[PDB]
Amino acid sequence: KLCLVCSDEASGCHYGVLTCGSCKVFFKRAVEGQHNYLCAGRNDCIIDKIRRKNCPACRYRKCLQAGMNLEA
Amino acid sequence: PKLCLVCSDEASGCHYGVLTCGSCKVFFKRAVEGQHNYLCAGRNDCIIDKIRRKNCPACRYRKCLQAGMNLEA
DNA sequence: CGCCTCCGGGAGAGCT
DNA sequence: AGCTCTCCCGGAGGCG
Ligand SMILES: [Zn+2]
Ligand SMILES: [Zn+2]
Ligand SMILES: [Zn+2]
Ligand SMILES: [Zn+2]
Repeated sequence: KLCLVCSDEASGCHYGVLTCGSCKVFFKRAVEGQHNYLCAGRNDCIIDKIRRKNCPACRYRKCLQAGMNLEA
Repeated sequence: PKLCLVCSDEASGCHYGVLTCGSCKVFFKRAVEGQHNYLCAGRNDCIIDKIRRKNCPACRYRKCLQAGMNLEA
């Protein structure tokens, strides 16, 4: 019942991966159109409920790493 | 207490443009997509309510259409 | 028919 | 503005 991107409470399988609603819509938005997203740390930011908003680059990386994809 | 505009049963929200109950939503989608041709056994003016709605899909469909229901809404 | 679960996705409200 | 994230409602696939 835990999101594989941020460990918040998961709402189901979204875009192929067990995720929360937050990460589901974050990903849909990130994966379409152009976004810079630059990490301010060392591309290993902590992405949990409290901090996931801080680094969209690291959050997006984790989405991809977990296997999220539009085709699913 | 929100009432389906087609059959007066308890509405479940705004479906296809119109405040309807779940059964009317489901019925409407099926009616439009099976291109169903229904025939009224009366005078094209049946009472459509929770029990009677089953009797006359012709009149139920007509009412759905007259209320503004549309799949693209 | 009337209902169910599951998931995509728009609206919009509220941040920053 | 851009972004976040929950309220609704859509289809698909299924069941009694
Ligand atoms: Zn998450
Ligand atoms: Zn980062
Ligand atoms: Zn109804
Ligand atoms: Zn009739």
